[PDB]
Amino acid sequence: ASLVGELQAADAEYQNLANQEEARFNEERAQADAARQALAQNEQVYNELSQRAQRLQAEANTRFYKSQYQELASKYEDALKKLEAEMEQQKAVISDFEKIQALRAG
Repeated sequence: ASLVGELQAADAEYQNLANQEEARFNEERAQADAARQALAQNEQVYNELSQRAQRLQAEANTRFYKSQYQELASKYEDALKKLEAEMEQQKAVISDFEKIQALRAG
């Protein structure tokens, strides 16, 4: 027979939970925005490196240093794959956030 206490307890919790949930949302958004920018950088770098890599592998055959060309071309090919994977994670952080933002509303 102390119903008045339990309610003020539930309110305390409710005030906090509401603040923590909102803080988390903002953090998750902060991260998605960062990813949006980071992705734009990799978007451009991937371009030249991808451009460079096709060039190397194109000249390579008639270069005096064919081997060194084919070797460096291969080194870019691997770095390109690694970057391509990193970009996929970024796109995922962004999208995943948008989906959550979307459904957390309508």
